[PDB]
Amino acid sequence: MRECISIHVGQAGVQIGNACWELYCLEHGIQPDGQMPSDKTIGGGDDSFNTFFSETGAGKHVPRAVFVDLEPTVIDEVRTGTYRQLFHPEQLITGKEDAANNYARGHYTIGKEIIDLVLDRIRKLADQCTGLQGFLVFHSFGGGTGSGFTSLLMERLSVDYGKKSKLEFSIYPAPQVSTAVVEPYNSILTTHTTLEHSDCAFMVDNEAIYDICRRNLDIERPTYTNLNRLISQIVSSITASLRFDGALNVDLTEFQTNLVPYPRIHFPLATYAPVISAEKAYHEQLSVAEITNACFEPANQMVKCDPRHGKYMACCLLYRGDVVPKDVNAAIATIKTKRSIQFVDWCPTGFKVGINYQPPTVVPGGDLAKVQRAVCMLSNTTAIAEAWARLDHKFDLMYAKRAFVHWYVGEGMEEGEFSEAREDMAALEKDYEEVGV
Amino acid sequence: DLGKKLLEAARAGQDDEVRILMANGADVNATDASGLTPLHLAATYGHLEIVEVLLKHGADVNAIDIMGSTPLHLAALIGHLEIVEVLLKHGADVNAVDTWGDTPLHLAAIMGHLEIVEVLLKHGADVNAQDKFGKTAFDISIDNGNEDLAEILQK
Amino acid sequence: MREIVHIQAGQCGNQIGAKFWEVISDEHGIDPTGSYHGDSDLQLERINVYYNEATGNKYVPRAILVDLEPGTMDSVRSGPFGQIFRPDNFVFGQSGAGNNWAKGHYTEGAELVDSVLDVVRKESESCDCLQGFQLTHSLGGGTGSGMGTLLISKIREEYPDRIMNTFSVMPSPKVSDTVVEPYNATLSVHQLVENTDETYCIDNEALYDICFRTLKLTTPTYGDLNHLVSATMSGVTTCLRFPGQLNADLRKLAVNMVPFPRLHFFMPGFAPLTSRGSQQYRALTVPELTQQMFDSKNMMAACDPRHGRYLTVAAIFRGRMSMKEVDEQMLNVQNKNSSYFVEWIPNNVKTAVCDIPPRGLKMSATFIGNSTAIQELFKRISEQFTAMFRRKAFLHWYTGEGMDEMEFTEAESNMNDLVSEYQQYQDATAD
Ligand SMILES: Nc1nc2c(ncn2[C@@H]2O[C@H](COP(=O)(O)OP(=O)(O)OP(=O)(O)O)[C@@H](O)[C@H]2O)c(=O)[nH]1
Ligand SMILES: Nc1nc2c(ncn2[C@@H]2O[C@H](COP(=O)(O)OP(=O)(O)O)[C@@H](O)[C@H]2O)c(=O)[nH]1
Ligand SMILES: COc1cc(CCc2nc3ccc(C)cc3s2)cc(OC)c1OC
Ligand SMILES: [Mg+2]
Ligand SMILES: [Mg+2]
Repeated sequence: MRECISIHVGQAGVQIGNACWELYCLEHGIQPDGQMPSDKTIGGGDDSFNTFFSETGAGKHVPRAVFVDLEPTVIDEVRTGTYRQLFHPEQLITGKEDAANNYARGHYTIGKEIIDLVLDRIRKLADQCTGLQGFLVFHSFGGGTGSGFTSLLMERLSVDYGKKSKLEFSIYPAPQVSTAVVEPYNSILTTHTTLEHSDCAFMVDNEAIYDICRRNLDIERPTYTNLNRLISQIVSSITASLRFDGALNVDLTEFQTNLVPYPRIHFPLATYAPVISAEKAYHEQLSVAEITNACFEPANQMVKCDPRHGKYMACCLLYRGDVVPKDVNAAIATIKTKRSIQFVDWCPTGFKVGINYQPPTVVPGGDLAKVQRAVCMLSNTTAIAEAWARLDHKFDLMYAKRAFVHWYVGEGMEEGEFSEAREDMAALEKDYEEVGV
Repeated sequence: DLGKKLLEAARAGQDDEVRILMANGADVNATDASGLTPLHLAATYGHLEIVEVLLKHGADVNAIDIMGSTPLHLAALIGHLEIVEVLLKHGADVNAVDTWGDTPLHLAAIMGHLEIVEVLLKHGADVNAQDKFGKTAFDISIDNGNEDLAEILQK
Repeated sequence: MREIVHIQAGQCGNQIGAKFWEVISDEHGIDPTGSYHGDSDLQLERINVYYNEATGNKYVPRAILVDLEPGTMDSVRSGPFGQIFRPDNFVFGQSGAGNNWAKGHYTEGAELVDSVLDVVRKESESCDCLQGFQLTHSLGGGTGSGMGTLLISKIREEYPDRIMNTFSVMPSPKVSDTVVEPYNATLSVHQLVENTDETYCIDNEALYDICFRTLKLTTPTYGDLNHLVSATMSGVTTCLRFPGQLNADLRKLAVNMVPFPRLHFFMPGFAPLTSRGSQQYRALTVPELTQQMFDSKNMMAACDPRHGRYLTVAAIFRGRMSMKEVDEQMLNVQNKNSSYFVEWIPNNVKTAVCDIPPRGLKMSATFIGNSTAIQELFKRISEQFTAMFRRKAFLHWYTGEGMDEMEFTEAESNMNDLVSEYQQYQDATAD
């Protein structure tokens, strides 16, 4: 099989991870203890979902997942929650002392004390694979562990597994739901040191997921759970092609081929539709054309930016549900015409289309209403450079006065790495500038 | 030499030594390196008895050390209320200025000796007197935000 | 980051520290014998932070009581919870410091300091993951000022990878016994700027003005002052002692509150302000709590926030209330006072909420501010230090104990520099 190993780093990664794996089990008919009745396989097999789930001799399906955190408070709830006996116990690694929202602690002082244990555990999962193809890393930009340790992990993984691919699911920080003033620092610091080692990174803007919950789901003050369940819906759409027999994005290397023209600008923009509140169970069922057009309304994006102010470089449409291809081609031709969405003059001006005829699954307990057809548009557009512009502005107001820098220098880090990371980020903004016009 | 014995006796409070050292003709107006007389030292260590004795035996109530400090400056600074009145009863210069431009009102204000501020005020303490920085006693009560002191300084 | 080791030095350190234990014990359900007689369960989820679980349900404060004057021994034990402290954690000398910082930092205090480190070690070796220390002391004395800073510096050498906290009480002529308190304070501030990560400035001039003017107490006693201190020390330690979503620790606070190493003197504030007895302050709305928190009348440091700029802020709401009505009112104050928050530290105001209200009240809000206006407290201490030092008054007490006159001037210049840095970032702009 072509296995994938999901890694979750920090509080955010872990909690988003637990929601994605909750959803996966339901999409595949796996009980919280791993036992699946409708699978003749009892030792492994070669189904489409074996890429994400191992299989013991007793018929238990164990995720190919590792959870890491420098504190235990979060991973301790995984060890006692509904999915106690789902994950590999040895694949739930924790420390005693966290990185205190500090990139240098998660990457240097504190991260060094646990890095070798996480690699050996990953190596354990890797050695149980017959054709590992890469990793799916889940982490936040803001935390000390999500930024520091994750960066440290992506460096070591490039040295050990050099041929394998690496995909990120990054949580772009938002002030409505934040936890530290130094998150701009940690964001710029990890992006610079990770941009070299990642093949494709899907940023999730907590402010965008926050807005969607308040207007499309009618939730006054959303919680991390509302966000995560909604995030897990988008992630599942991206990883579905890897878990079900499909024609579009069948393996990790194809994500790069279809979405990442140039290595450095590997940040595609995700858009998902429809998002309807569960309190509206008898809503009119939207058609392919209505949800295909919804993928271009900026109010449905996972990162806040204006794609109308940027050229497209790639665009993949991932439909899920009762979707007839003839209606998809028609809806694409409607978009290619009435819409003034400009593609770069050097890439194909077409849309790739995958269709998964399974109806979208909603977690029993969430706020999302069951729909019969939904779509997730992955698109690499230069308009996402605005997200780098907002972060770069914060990492500038503070660094101009060298605010909070002493906390990083005192944790085994050179002051020069701030100017390095920022110059590298500046270099990234020009890459998007030259690709556009 | 009895000059030193009277200076060190006044500082310590050795009342009996004062009555004796003076008996042998000790210079009541002796001075140390900095220019402090026995009355300066007595006024700085709350030795009221020695203050009154020295004043009834020729002490210069307005004597000044190298820094221009009169006995009242030190009494106002350290905050010995009784001595501030005795000194004033014997003609202490209530508006004496030292090398830093400070007056006894300035130092009593900075240290928060509100009782001595009221006493100095009723004895003619200049409220427009400025230090080398131009600050009056009232300026100090406003800069430091001493609501109690600012009220007393405007009566 | 779990356990914290508490230390208290001198009459003031043991008095406010003893009150701190009477307060959090009442909130966590502990009795003066150790038995947990509480009803809820959130009182134990983070009890390891300050208490040690021995015997059965017998909890014991992870506290260390130090004082050069033995008269403080029987005093603390005579108090309500005086029997809960570990009796071996009492490290008291025979001769007091007599308000002589030098005695506490160089002579008598140095004889006793190593006896205290041995107690600290035993307490620290019994920790799963120690996160730091916290001290309670006064800056105007000899024991808490001199032996405190000496003990702080000695602990920095031995536990350099840990957070150092202090609840430093500032002297004031309004609540004062000697004019040498600026000497002792200035010499102590010189040590606190180099050897502590966070300091809660509890100014006695502010505590007096609140009692004398706001609470209208004709003659405030220490008990009236300490009622404000314990209330402030209970709010600032809320998130350390109850999980919430933030799971805060001393290090997360320092990283986010202290932009620059030397500027780590926080200006705490409380609301509602009540004396020991009043029951009319049991209906304060959320908008009143919010406004009343940034109000200069509610600061525990005699300083006007409007005369400076906030570097960082950390509001803590307590009680059953609307986490939304808070989030909207906190965003309001950040606009009407928009010019009082530095524009070069984005999103420098964090709001937390804990449902457990303090004893006596149903809703409360605690303020922790890193305001550049705190220079006012230091210029006041400095102006008094200068006035005495320019007359070289009472220097022989200190020099006689070995100290050098060059050491006073070094402490003076350091505070003048500390006021300069505050003025820099108070006038700095983003441009
Ligand atoms: N969407 C989403 N974001 C989260 C979640 N939990 C934390 N975050 C975000 O993560 C950022 C802070 O990083 P964390 O992951 O919480 O911290 P950490 O990775 O554990 O690293 P440490 O600070 O050392 O503990 C903040 O901007 C939060 O908004 C979550 O459950 N869902
Ligand atoms: N709030 C408060 N302040 C105190 C208390 N005791 C002393 N102080 C202050 O602390 C300073 C004297 O320090 P002190 O603790 O007595 O010296 P030490 O005991 O020798 O370390 C003075 O400015 C007092 O106002 C107290 O119980 N409460
Ligand atoms: C020890 O007491 C506390 C510690 C924290 C630590 C966590 C922090 N996170 C941020 C993020 C941004 C900013 C500007 C400041 C901070 S302080 C928070 C508290 O109340 C909210 C506390 O009060 C009880
Ligand atoms: Mg965390
Ligand atoms: Mg964490």
